[PDB]
Amino acid sequence: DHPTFNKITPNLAEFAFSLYRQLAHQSNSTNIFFSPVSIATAFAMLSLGTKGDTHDEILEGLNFNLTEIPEAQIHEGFQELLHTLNQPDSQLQLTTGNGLFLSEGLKLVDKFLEDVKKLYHSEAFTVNFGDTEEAKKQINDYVEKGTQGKIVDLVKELDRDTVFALVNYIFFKGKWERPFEVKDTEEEDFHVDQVTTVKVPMMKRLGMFNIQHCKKLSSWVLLMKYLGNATAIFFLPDEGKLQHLENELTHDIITKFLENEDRRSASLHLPKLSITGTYDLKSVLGQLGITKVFSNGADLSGVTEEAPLKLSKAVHKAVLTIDEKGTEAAGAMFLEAIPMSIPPEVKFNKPFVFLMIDQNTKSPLFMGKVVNPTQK
Ligand SMILES: [Zn+2]
Ligand SMILES: [Zn+2]
Ligand SMILES: [Zn+2]
Ligand SMILES: [Zn+2]
Ligand SMILES: [Zn+2]
Repeated sequence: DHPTFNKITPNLAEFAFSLYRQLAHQSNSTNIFFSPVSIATAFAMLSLGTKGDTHDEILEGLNFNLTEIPEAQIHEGFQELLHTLNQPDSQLQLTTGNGLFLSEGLKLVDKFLEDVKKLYHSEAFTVNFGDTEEAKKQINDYVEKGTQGKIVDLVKELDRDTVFALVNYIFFKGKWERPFEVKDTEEEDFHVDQVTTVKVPMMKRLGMFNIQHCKKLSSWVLLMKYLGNATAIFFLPDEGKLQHLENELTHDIITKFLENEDRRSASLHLPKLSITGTYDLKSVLGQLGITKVFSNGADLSGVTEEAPLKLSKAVHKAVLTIDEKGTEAAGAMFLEAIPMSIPPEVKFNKPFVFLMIDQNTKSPLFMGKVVNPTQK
């Protein structure tokens, strides 16, 4: 009977897909990119300072069923996971932070201040929202320092009555276990749709890949490993099957693709790009059923005993960069031969979906859809 993160990873997966479809329904002409694990962890942390329905609503909102699993194990699970995710010091640049900002006019509960800081290794600051421009600068300064300037001016303006603000961000850049030759990267066409074309740098390599064409999903399924036990899963939907692919993704199916270990020879064309997702959590989580904590009825007596408090603003920003880089230090020479037959062509020159997974812990680090590679 030891604390484990094994129990919640399945639900994190379901949460990834729930949020994804919600966003995919709102618009289908825009890129989608977010971190399931980051968002879930922040709110799992927040819940510790809430009580009653407000509390039960947050967890249910993250796809948990309080009868299916004990409340105590949900919290321990996120604590373990965080200690595993919050320090994968291999050569996978993964910086992620949680920053809480509360008005100086509130008497805060110690216990809460200690959990966020010692257990969840997150930040809790007091600020004077009386001076909006000053408060704003403090929030942005924090995120800029944490991302090393990789993320600036996240907040544009604070509301007059802002009393509690949450900021979650994450940045990622990996190294392929098997690099692409920078030389082969050439400018090709990316077909946004029948009449829209975008010029983009296309990486490419002919080789053996863990690739398979799933008839259930009507799509090509490609897995590529990063150094640091992180696995990228790309999905290239057949003509007119983007929606079917989106509606059919479930955690059970992902678990299966990861069992395939057979390789195949293919010509792969993958765009070189950088995408970012920026979302107003109050707006998106509200649709998923998480509303109380953002309302006047909120029960945050775990944060401040008697004062009427509510989460005024919550933002999430995710940034990912993908290129041909792999094993640094010099060109570790690989071997490339000529096929006996013409291998299949798998070009990601049209809208596609991808998912990033920590092979170790099996948690969904990222999920997204690229409709336009230059809409970064
Ligand atoms: Zn609880
Ligand atoms: Zn710790
Ligand atoms: Zn202003
Ligand atoms: Zn379908
Ligand atoms: Zn080719």
